[PDB]
Amino acid sequence: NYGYQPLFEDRRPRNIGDTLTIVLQENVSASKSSSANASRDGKTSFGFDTVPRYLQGL
Amino acid sequence: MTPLKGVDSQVYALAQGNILVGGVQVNQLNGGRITNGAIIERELPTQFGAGN
Ligand SMILES: CCCCCCCCCCCCCCCC(=O)O[C@H](CCCCCCCCCCC)CC(=O)N[C@H]1[C@@H](OP(=O)(O)O)O[C@H](CO[C@@H]2O[C@H](CO)[C@@H](OP(=O)(O)O)[C@H](OC(=O)C[C@@H](CCCCCCCCCCC)OC(=O)CCCCCCCCCCCCC)[C@H]2NC(=O)C[C@@H](CCCCCCCCCCC)OC(=O)CCCCCCCCCCC)[C@@H](O)[C@@H]1OC(=O)C[C@H](O)CCCCCCCCCCC
Repeated sequence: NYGYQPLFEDRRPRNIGDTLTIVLQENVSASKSSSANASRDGKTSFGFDTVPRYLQGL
Repeated sequence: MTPLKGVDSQVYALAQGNILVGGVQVNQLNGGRITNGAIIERELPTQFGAGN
């Protein structure tokens, strides 16, 4: 090979045949949450158990 | 016997010999010169003599 080569550079790959080292160190994490609620409660009462003579009509 | 190479990483000379260094302005004692200390090994092709 007659190609020029720098002395002080970091010897990065530059041509087709050059080799490079890859450190994967891949780490991905995704999360998703959702919630919903709805509560309705009702309860009504009414009773005499004793009615006046004048109110017995109703 | 240090090999002297060009920018192409090719050995173009071989250097070996004795260093000569100078013996308030003190001389540089970490740098010396060797006269005729390197012998060439390769010859660079040239176009000289070709063309007009
Ligand atoms: C937002 C506001 C808007 C305004 C709203 C207006 C009022 C909106 C309306 C509210 C009133 C509900 C109407 C109920 C009667 C009705 O029409 O709808 C019924 C179906 C229900 C639909 C309602 C959906 C509304 C939908 C919701 C709408 C809401 C908006 C059909 C029906 O008719 N079903 C019917 C049938 O059943 P069956 O199907 O099986 O056959 O027959 C059986 C057997 O009949 C009984 O027999 C008895 C003997 O056996 C006999 O006694 P006896 O003496 O003879 O012995 C006895 O006679 C008697 O009461 C004798 C005598 C009693 C006098 C005692 C003193 C009481 C004073 C009491 C004074 C009241 C004080 C407020 O009378 C009356 O003078 C009644 C008083 C009149 C007051 C007038 C108000 C002046 C304003 C005074 C104002 C005061 C100012 C401070 C006989 N009673 C009857 O006939 C029935 C009827 C005879 C009508 C002739 C009298 C003149 C009416 C003249 C005109 C009336 C017109 C309305 O009386 C009533 O209640 C009428 C009540 C009216 C109140 C309105 C208030 C207006 C405010 C005005 C506001 C603007 C009944 O049981 C059954 O009726 C029952 O069960 C009813 C039960 O009792 C009573 C439960 C009440 C609980 C509250 C409701 C709770 C319900 C809630 C859930 C929905």
